[PDB]
Formats: sequence, structure tokens, C-alpha cells
Amino acid sequence: NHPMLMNLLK
Amino acid sequence: KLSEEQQHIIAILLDAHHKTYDPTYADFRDFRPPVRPLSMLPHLADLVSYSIQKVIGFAKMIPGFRDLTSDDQIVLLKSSAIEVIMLRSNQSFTMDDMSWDCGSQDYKYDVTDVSKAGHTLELIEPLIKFQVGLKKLNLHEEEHVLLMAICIVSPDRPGVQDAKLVEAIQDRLSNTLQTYIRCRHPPPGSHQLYAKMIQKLADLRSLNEEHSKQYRSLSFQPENSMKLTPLVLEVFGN
Ligand SMILES: [O]C(=O)[C][C]OC1=[C][C]=C(C2345B678B9%10%11B6%12%13B96%14B%109%15B%1172B932B437B%1285B%1363C%14%1527C2=[C][C]=C(C([O])(C(F)(F)F)C(F)(F)F)[C]=[C]2)[C]=[C]1
Repeated sequence: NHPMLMNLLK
Repeated sequence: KLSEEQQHIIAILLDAHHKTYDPTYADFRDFRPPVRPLSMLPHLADLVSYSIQKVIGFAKMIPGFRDLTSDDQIVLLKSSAIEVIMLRSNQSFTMDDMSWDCGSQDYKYDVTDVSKAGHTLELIEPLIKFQVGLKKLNLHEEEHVLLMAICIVSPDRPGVQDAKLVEAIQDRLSNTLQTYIRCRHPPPGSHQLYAKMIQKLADLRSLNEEHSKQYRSLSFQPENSMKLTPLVLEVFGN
């Protein structure tokens, strides 16, 4: 759903 | 009255802002070039996309933010992103000629540039008024970074699951801000400063709502959505 957001949040 | 814990919070946020705001604007060279049709949409979409990444970097360092679930971190950033970007942009805004001056003539944006990205006076007029009113507050950087953190962790954002935890994190930041103003902001500039800062958060909510409307109208057209970035489409919608 939000892969780019998730990856930046990692 | 400013406890050891509260000075630590300010120090972290000051560091988080310094690590995620480049006052040289060097990276702007990587964007698609500004053209002065929505001729400024590619460049300003790249700018917003770049700003979202910076906002995420800052949010990750807010004390307590990482204790939220991934879902709650995502909804807070999705909802607050455009507000924090508008907040952060005040550092580049100048009342000399009511523009966002990011280091050079090419990277100096006025109301015409924002209109050439697809937005209208319904957003741009209250936006300029917000930038002017925020500038007139002459916030300490301590107050500026606290306001950004409080903006992000708002428990009334749509989609928040753990509103009680979000409120707890925000309350610690708000108490830090209130105590900082009381102990460190001299009068007369301190007069009702906390209330005025929270009013600016209310202003940002309304700006957020109007930006959403214009973005939805703009992005509804595939010719425009083609010019956005993948990150912008994920955060603001397709
Ligand atoms: O280092 C740093 O982080 C500092 C980064 O400096 C910055 C960051 C952001 C701004 C801006 B300022 B207010 B004016 B509006 B808003 B802020 B953001 B740009 B300029 B324009 C902005 C803006 C552009 C594009 C849209 C879009 O709606 C459009 F492109 F129009 F579709 C988008 F989709 F959101 F992109 C919405 C809002 C100036 C300096």
C-alpha cells in the first residue's frame, strides 16, 4: 500500500 | 521550570532539523528544471517530493514517534506532510518580496510560480498570509522545530488507530513548547505566543484541506499525474 513511505520509515 | 527532559527534547529536535534541512539548497540542481500550461509543475513536484523525504527524516527523530505502529506513523506523515512542508518553507520565505528564496534566482518561487504548478488563489492567498503571519511571530528555532513536531503527531488526524498514544507524545511536546516560551521567550514577543502558534496549526489544517482539493483536481488529469513523482503519488494519492 505504501512501500516507498515504509522504506523511508525503516 | 524547563526540565532536563525538556531541554533534551529541544536538543534532539534542533539536531533533527539541522540534519534534514539544507540551507544551501544544493540538491535543487537534481530536480527537473524550472520553466517560466503548468510549466512549473515538474520542478515543484520534484521539490515537494524532496521535501517529503526530509519531513520523514525529521519525523523519525521526534521523541516517541518510533513507538507508534507503522500504520500510525504512515497516517501521521501522509496527513501532515504538506503542512510540515509549508511550515519548513517559512525558512526560505522572505517578506522582502513575498517569495520563497532558495539560494538563487532560478530557485526563487513567487505566487506566479505556484500558480504555474496548477494551484489557484484559493490556496495561494491564504498560503502567503500564513507565511507572513508565521514570519511575524519571529519564532526561535527551538519554537520552530517544536511546532513542526507537534504538527506531525496530532491525534485527530484521519486514520489514526492509537490516538491515545499519539496524544501522549504530542502532549509531551506541547508542554515542552509552553514551558520553553515561559522560561526562554522574553516579552513582548512571548505574549500569547503558544496560542498564536496553535492558531497557525489550525491555519495549516485549512491549507491542507484546500491543497487536497486542488491536488485531487490536478492529479485527476493523467497529463498532470504523469508529471508528478512516485513518492508524491503514494503520499498524496492517485
Ligand atoms: O530542504 C528543504 O526541505 C526545504 C524545501 O524548500 C521548500 C520546500 C517547499 C516549498 C514550497 B512553498 B509552498 B510554495 B507551495 B508549498 B511550499 B511547497 B512549494 B513552494 B510551493 C509548494 C508546493 C509545490 C507543489 C505542490 C503540488 O500540489 C503540485 F506540484 F502543485 F502539484 C504537489 F503535488 F504537492 F507537489 C504543492 C505545494 C518551498 C521551499
